[PDB]
Amino acid sequence: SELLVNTKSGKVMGTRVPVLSSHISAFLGIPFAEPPVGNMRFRRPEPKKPWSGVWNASTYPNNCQQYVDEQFPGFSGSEMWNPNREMSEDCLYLNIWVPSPRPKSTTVMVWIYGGGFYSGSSTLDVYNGKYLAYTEEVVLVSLSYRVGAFGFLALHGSQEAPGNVGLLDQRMALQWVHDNIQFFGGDPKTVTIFGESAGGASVGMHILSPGSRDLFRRAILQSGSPNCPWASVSVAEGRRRAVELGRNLNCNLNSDEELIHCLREKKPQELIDVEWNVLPFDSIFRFSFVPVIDGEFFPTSLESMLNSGNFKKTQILLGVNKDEGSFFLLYGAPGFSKDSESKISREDFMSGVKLSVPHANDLGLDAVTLQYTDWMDDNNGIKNRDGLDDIVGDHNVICPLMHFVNKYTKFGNGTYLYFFNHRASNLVWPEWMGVIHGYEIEFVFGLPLVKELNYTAEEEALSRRIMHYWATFAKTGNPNEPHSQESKWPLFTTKEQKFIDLNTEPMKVHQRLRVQMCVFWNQFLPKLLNAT
Amino acid sequence: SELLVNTKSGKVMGTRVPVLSSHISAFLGIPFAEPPVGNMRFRRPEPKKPWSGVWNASTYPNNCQQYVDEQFPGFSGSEMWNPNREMSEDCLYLNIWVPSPRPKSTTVMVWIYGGGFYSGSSTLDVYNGKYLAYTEEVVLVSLSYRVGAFGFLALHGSQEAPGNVGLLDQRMALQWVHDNIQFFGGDPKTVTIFGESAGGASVGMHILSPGSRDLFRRAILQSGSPNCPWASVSVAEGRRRAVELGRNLNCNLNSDEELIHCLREKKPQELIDVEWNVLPFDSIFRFSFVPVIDGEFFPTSLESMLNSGNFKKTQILLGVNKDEGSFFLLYGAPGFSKDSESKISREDFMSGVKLSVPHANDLGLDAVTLQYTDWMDDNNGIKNRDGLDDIVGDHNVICPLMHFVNKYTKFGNGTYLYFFNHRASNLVWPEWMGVIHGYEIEFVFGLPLVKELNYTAEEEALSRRIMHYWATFAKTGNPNEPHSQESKWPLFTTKEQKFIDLNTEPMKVHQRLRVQMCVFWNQFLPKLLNAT
Ligand SMILES: ONCc1nc(CCCCNc2c3c(nc4ccc(Cl)cc24)CCCC3)ccc1O
Ligand SMILES: ONCc1nc(CCCCNc2c3c(nc4ccc(Cl)cc24)CCCC3)ccc1O
Ligand SMILES: *[C@@H]1O[C@H](CO)[C@@H](O)[C@H](O)[C@H]1NC(C)=O
Ligand SMILES: *[C@@H]1O[C@H](CO)[C@@H](O)[C@H](O)[C@H]1NC(C)=O
Ligand SMILES: *[C@@H]1O[C@H](CO)[C@@H](O)[C@H](O)[C@H]1NC(C)=O
Ligand SMILES: *[C@@H]1O[C@H](CO)[C@@H](O)[C@H](O)[C@H]1NC(C)=O
Ligand SMILES: [Cl-]
Repeated sequence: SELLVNTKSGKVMGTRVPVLSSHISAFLGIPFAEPPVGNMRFRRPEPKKPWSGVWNASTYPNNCQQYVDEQFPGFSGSEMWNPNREMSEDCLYLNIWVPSPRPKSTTVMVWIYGGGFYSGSSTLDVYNGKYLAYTEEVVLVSLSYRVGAFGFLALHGSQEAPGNVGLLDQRMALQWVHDNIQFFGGDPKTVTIFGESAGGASVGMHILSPGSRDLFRRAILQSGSPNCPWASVSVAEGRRRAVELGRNLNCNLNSDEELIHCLREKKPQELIDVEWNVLPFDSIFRFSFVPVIDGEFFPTSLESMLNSGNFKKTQILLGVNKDEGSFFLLYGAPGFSKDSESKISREDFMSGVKLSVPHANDLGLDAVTLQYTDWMDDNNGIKNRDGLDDIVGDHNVICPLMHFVNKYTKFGNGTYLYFFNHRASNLVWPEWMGVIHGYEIEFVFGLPLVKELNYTAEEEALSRRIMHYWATFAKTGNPNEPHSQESKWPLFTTKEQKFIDLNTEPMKVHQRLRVQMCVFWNQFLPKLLNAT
Repeated sequence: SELLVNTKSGKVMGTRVPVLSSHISAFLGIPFAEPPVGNMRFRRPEPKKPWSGVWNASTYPNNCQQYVDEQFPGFSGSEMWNPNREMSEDCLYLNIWVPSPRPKSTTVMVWIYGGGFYSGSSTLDVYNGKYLAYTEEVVLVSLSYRVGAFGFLALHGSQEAPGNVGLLDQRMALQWVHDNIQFFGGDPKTVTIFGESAGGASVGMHILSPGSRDLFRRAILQSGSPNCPWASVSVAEGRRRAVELGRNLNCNLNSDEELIHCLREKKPQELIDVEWNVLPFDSIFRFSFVPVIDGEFFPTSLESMLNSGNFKKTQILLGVNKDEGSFFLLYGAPGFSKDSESKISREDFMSGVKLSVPHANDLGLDAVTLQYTDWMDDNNGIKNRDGLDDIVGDHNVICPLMHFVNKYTKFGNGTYLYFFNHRASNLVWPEWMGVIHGYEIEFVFGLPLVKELNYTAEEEALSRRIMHYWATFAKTGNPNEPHSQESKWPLFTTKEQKFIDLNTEPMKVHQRLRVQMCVFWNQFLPKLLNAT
């Protein structure tokens, strides 16, 4: 049949889901690794052993064990990113949408969720892939990987807890796509991985990792990049939090073997319930267990691999939102509220600044501070709040990404930069928060295109042509069509550094995104902190 | 007789000079100290021994031995600043302009010329006092003092050459006014010292120095401050420069007594011809022999005195011109030409900042560089040259002065702060230089009132109300005439820190003069340089 597909590990039976006026096929909850439980917690995935009979793949799988944001109970804006199914350690499954009728050898887009490496689900309504697969005639996969200590606890040296097993999870799913997408009419040669935030850092790290480079063709990165300050740790600091996690749970601490055996007997939510107590600073936009630079998944430092060009050469498409930081100030920084305008007394501004650059010394704090205040109007509660919003956005996403897009372009074969800044009309958060981190994703996944979600006609259009940009990029490596009258989105080149606005107005090209603050962030303050 | 006056040191006979279709009496080249010649070179002045007979005081006196600028031979724009009389170590003479008829007891303003403490004459055309004494009915005095090595060679411990003796020439002239001004109808209880650049710095340092506090009433400072980075040095630097001068002339360098011996046998121009070989770095806006923070004239460091309030509490009148640095880049930094727009390429721009901040470590260099660079336009010749202008303007005048005006206002009895930014219509220099360092002086001294000098009628008005500001402040301690119709120059207060624009247009009030750059130059960069 059409809804029956026979992979190299077993048969699976999908379901005919409707999407706008029509229907397509979906195969949800497909196993791709052996469940990682018991003795297998903190270890590299093992490929799912083959099954007999037909795997019922008609409902979403479980979500992985993860922290559950309860700051705003009932609030859709925060609830929409929480797990929506049961949470098991048995969670390494993927989902495929196939256009109906099944095409032969078509482009494949693998989605990779983010969530700071501490949270995120393959099964959220925002990652519902039926719209984009259908409208742009692509095969859409969305994978899953372990998060928090489950995915990234790291005792380098031990093979029982090496670290980066979450990235190894998503490489196994990619290797599953490589061997089975052809049985869904996916072309294993036209595979595009794409991810947001942690998921975008992840995309970046596969571009860098020699063990992952052959499992895909191209890459999209949204508001995330492999070199972000929150996105990695040294083995030493990785070890330290691993060890202190043992200390919170009154574990034996002499050797990794004893430590891990102690940590493997704890119920999963005992781990989640102390996961934040291992961070070295009072901070915003930092997460406890993240990828390690161990030397195996990452040959050397990310900077050196960028400099030597020791990475995958292909075309990348990538960009950032306008207000990356507003979400993280609302959760961790004083003076900000969901229900107020959040003007910020200057005293809170300093508290906010020291939170945003936890690692800086005093002199660097002053540099960050002088760099972002209007000294004709320092007690202006708005300019301070926008002040902080730009600090955490520029520090944690934008300037890290731009450093990556300049480094990569010296060696890549194509680069398209975007700047998404569309305040949705139906959005739930207050206006001060602007274009929220993560809220480009609705347009990528075509959610403006169903009329029951009450979007304006414009955001629909903008969603349809972002999907086309993404899809066309995934097919041809160029988001523009060759006929297509208007309006070509220019290559990003080392000398001219062009990019485009994603929003409801006619597209405009710009040069040097945030060059001024990014010189501060990528060259100067690094220099200040090294020498002081 | 009106032109014959009996002072405490002897009888003086003056001259009846015409002025603007009237006349007044001037007393020129009046001695106030013993000539500091032979064994008196480098030593503290001694009060002029009383003479017999009548001193023919109708001609200007000699100028001090000083460097002479030959960069543009014949060009009035620079020869305006060079000595216009013969030069001699016998140069310590003041000049008096008395209204006619003689006042009974009227205000006295004492001009203190600048010239980087290396140059300057009381007898320049632009310091002709007849116009302002005539127009605002004040007793105008114009003093002199040794400059460069003659005025500030500094070997602490040695009382044959202590340092600061150029400033002591000033104070001896100041006490001469104290004791004798009453005989010209001046009031020693209403004396206003005022000077420009090196002069303004000096005016500044008499309000610090205890031996000076009681020799005047008020203080006007123009484009100069005691705390200027070029305005002083330590004993250690002052001695090493004294010693390096001896090295440049084959002097005996074992003791000071032999050192100073050797130096007083050298002919004055032999000191001038090597003067500059002694600076520590290839720089701009720095000068060889300047005041020393010795512990006698200056009891402690300038900052401690500013913080502790250890200075004289009075009313000050001070301010700056719009483009203090343009003159100094024309003479010292690559790519500036007098006959060009001096569009600055970027490689010359950073030669510029290095020359501009000679004491900066490299980390300080990038700090300065990124704060004056439009990184969407780094090869914009204009903005680079405009940029470099601001750097040396802000670093050497603007921001030091604002530091002083805020430090002082915490303790004085009235601050009035100005921003001169009128480009004189008949200016000989090219327009890229703007409101050049030193060219408010023509308006202070009323030259636009001379018709043959071809100033615009609007320039005449600005000169007239500038001298009134100056003169009205010199008597009342306040620029304005109370309960009069003209718009009113507001006090500078610690909280609102207001100031006004001097120019042909109706008066504007502004707030915080160049705070953002000044926060950099006054709080952050100094902090950056302490650390390693
Ligand atoms: O901001 N400080 C705290 C803070 N408490 C809460 C309260 C609810 C769960 C607490 N869980 C967390 C803890 C800490 N940091 C966290 C950062 C982001 C997030 Cl979502 C949870 C964190 C550091 C160590 C203590 C726990 C919510 C947000 C929040 O930020
Ligand atoms: O920077 N302007 C002018 C400038 N002229 C020259 C030569 C022309 C006049 C000589 N006298 C000078 C010397 C030195 N530095 C000076 C700085 C400012 C002034 Cl006025 C005169 C200076 C450095 C050591 C050598 C002599 C050389 C370098 C230079 O920079
Ligand atoms: C597949 O699983 C769904 C989920 O409960 C169930 O409703 C459906 O009947 C199952 N189909 C078969 C053929 O087992
Ligand atoms: C990509 O590579 C091909 C062949 O290696 C080359 O001709 C083309 O110019 C490259 N394009 C870019 C944008 O790097
Ligand atoms: C003073 O000097 C001037 C300048 O030469 C001269 O004209 C005048 O007659 C002199 N007066 C006396 C009394 O010597
Ligand atoms: C100056 O001092 C007097 C008393 O000494 C005081 O009444 C007055 O307010 C002060 N003026 C200023 C401008 O500080
Ligand atoms: Cl200009």
